[PDB]
Amino acid sequence: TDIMKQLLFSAKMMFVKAGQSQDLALCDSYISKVDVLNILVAAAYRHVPSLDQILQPAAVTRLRNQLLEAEYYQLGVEVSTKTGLDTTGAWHAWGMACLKAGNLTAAREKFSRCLKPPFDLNQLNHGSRLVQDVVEYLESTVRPFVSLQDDDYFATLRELEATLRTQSLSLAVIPEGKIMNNTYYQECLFYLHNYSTNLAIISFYVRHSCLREALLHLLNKESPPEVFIEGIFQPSYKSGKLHTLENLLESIDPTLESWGKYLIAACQHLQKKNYYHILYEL
Amino acid sequence: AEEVTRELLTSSNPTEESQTFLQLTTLCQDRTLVGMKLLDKISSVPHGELSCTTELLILAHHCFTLTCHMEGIIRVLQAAHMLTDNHLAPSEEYGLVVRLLTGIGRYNEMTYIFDLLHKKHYFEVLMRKKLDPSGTLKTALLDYIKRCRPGDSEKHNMIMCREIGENHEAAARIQLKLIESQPWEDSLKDGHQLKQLLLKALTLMLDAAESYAKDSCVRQAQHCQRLTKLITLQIHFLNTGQNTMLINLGRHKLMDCILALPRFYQASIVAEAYDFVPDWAEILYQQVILKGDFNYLEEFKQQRLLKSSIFEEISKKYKQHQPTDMVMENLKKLLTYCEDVYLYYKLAYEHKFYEIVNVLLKDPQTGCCLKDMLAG
Repeated sequence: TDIMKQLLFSAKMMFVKAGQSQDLALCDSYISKVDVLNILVAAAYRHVPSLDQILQPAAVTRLRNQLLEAEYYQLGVEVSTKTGLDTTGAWHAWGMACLKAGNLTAAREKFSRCLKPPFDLNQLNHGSRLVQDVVEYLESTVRPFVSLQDDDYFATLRELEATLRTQSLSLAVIPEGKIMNNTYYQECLFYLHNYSTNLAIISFYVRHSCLREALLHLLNKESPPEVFIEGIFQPSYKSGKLHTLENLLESIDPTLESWGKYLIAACQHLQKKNYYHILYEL
Repeated sequence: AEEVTRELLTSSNPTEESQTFLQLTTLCQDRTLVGMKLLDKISSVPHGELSCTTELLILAHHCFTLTCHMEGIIRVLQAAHMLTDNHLAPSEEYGLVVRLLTGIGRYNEMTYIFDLLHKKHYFEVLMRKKLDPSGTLKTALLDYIKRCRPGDSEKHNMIMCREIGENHEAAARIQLKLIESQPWEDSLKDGHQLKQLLLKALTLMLDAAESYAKDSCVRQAQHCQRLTKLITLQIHFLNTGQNTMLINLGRHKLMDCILALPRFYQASIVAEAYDFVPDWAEILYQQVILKGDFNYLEEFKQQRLLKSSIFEEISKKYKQHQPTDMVMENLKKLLTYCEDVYLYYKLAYEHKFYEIVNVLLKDPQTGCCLKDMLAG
């Protein structure tokens, strides 16, 4: 590749006198290709492309996917970045890959360098859709307060069979607030704080049945009266276990002092929709 | 060339005198003629001239490489092999030879001493510190561990952890497939052999995941861990006697393996190992829907989460078979702690189920909003 670079240099040398600007642009691009050839050569992969196979763009993204299949996250990432081939998606892919393993600190450290959150604090959507997928990919496998720590190894096949018998005791014993209180929940909420908002922090604790700290943050994050309108009444139109809900609404301010419009806008959503019969009790 | 020889004869840190050397060659106009002159003067080595001549020979590559006259480098490589054999082999200067090998430049082509270093007790001595200022010496050591001397992982650790992970995974897969090569009825007799083989395969898979971790192969370590978990389930099966097993299961046999231990906390292993997706509605038609074992559902719940959409859909799977009067309460076994308003409101009308209808839509605070849930 050294001689290749030198020969290309001579090609530029003969090109300079030519005066053809387009020829010079083509030569510069070819120089880019040779450089990329060297860059790949820094990796020594299973297969490598022809220059004509490099003389085409599509093969760039082709390698972008291929190296992703080659698990060379750092090396392929660097190569693509040098190429002008962005790989934030590859960063998220590495995030999910370590999620399948648990290099969570290192994964978080690498992902913060590629964090793409939604700046708008009112993000009632995926914001960073990468966060939207990652929240599920993480919370689907919660490690609750089972008696087994993450350092139990020599558990014999009998211990494993007893674990099979007692598996349901890991998370069923995890309480309503423990869904929020988990160090696993700590990590999930930390990632959220990295690149997510409360609009989904409510639902994440909702599917795991974490409510009190959810309301505490909702006030702390100032859940909009429209937020406490939709995410309450529409869920209420879908749940109606609001015996706890009106109580918590009063728990914000029993004297109707600090708890003004949060359920008032929900009542807008209901009575504006002519739903009033239980709005009497509300 | 004469001045270089004179300075070397007078001399008759190692990284420090490199500049003293080079700045002399800098005096030249075009270095190729200087390289020719230095190569010619190299024959002027004095009687027993070894230490200075080492640097002298070393300079030859530093000259010929930057301009790349291939034939010159070829004769240079011949010269290097000659220095190794004619003199260095009788000289036994281990340190000088090591420095020269470091300065090989084409150390990619060092087969003349590659096995010698291991034979010269340099294999563990290859772990010398401060000898990799650019880190390439350790990389070449890894390359040698891969190619020249494969098998002794001790010198490997002293010096690709992904290669070790792949080898351990291959050994574990071979051990797993050796049992499957014979019929289940024939292999059931040797239960202790099955337990021992399962233990060995589990150890191999754990080593594969660990070497993938030393390789940072997070997903690969996870795959090795899943293989190890399946091997451990088979180990309990061959040790605790669970002839109803799940290991090495195909997609068709995945359902049977789930049938081996139907409860969710007992049936998760087959799905995890073989990446099988159970028919959540159709399979759930047999977990609680017809049996009431919402305890198996609770095993799933502490294990995973089922959506409300799946909740309203499981009615279809329940109706897809003969739903006994028991099957009603069977499906509803977990329905007490629920909250879902709209889907359950539709489903109750779908079957006139006054049970849950009276359960929920009766409370005035709740039965005043059941209208919005169902008719609203």
